[PDB]
Amino acid sequence: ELKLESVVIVSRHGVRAPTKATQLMQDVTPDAWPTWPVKLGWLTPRGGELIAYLGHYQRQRLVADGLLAKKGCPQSGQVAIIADVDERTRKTGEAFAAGLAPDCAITVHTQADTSSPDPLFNPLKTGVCQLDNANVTDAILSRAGGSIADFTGHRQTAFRELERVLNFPQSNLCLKREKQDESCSLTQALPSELKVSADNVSLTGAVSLASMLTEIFLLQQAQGMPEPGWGRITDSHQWNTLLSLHNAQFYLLQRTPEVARSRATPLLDLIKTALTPHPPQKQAYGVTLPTSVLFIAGHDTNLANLGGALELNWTLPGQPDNTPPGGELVFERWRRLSDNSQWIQVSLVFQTLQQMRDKTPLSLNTPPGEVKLTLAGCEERNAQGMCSLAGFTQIVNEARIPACSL
Ligand SMILES: [Mg+2]
Ligand SMILES: [Mg+2]
Ligand code: NI
Repeated sequence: ELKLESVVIVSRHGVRAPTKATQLMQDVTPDAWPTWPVKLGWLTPRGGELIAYLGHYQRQRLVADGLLAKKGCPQSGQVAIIADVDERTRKTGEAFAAGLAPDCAITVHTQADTSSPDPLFNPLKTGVCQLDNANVTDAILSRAGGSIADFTGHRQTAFRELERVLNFPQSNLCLKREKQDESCSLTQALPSELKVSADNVSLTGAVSLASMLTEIFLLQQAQGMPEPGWGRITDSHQWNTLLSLHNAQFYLLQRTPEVARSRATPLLDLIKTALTPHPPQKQAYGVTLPTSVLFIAGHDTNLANLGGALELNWTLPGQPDNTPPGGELVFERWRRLSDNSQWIQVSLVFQTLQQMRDKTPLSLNTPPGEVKLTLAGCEERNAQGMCSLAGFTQIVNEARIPACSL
């Protein structure tokens, strides 16, 4: 028997409109990209509704776990929400509060200035710290198989799948090539290189374009749009093949520990603060920690960074995107009653693509997907695979980068 004492949820924001619409995306397909109901990068109403489903589900299961009351609003900081400054993250926090505790108006805290980046969600972005250029380069290239040419060489079945969905042979980038005595290939038409600077890593060309476009197809599906990918994505094998290109870029750029440890350090500190038993104390964002429930509205990069830094690996059954809209990395502190010891469990909770496509209300009898994770570095584990509080504490202390803390 274990008793749930605390939960921290790091969530990607919900479904949002594509953040840019470029000439290159026009040039790789003869077809017209469907337009979205909100501004570039904003949360869609359906995106908010899907988040509220997770909030409602989390209320049900946390009531069943005895952590929140069945009726009424949580009292005095029992639930806290922090969100990145972006509209889509702020609105994700509002949607989660609306599902978790409807009509309770739980405050969605942000940093003071909502017009500039919050270093909690990436300390490299405000120059708190810097990447190690040489070491990051070598690390990403090794994980790519030794070169980006080697990386794309194995993924060419998936690139051909993307070309079919695009009808790439009939695109402007194809047809305006000269001459035509040569076949059309995304990877060869758009050579891909790794670019590393003190504040960012990125991939150029086909690799980054493919990661973006396959995510757009998935967002079209989750948004309920009539025919994602111009109706040329027709079974789950095709979805899994397409999104493998997106997961592969995040594996290189955001999971690689030489990037992830730095980029995740502020979130590691906040998470460890929320999970550690201590007298309640007002801290960052004016939130009092520890408390019962902390929900943090961030981004796919944050999920990937935390997984890379903590050595948490996952694939999501029925959800082709490893870092899907509204995907939740769920940290829990459990007290084992046999000796009143403290234990940390980590999970990935997510809506399957069909649960998004169908706008399926979630509940105890229709739950989201959930993957139980293990901290690979943990040396002190209980019968349920949880890491001891002290073991988890050492892992975070070893994984974090002190220069990157706030
Ligand atoms: Mg339970
Ligand atoms: Mg406040
Ligand atoms: Ni993703």
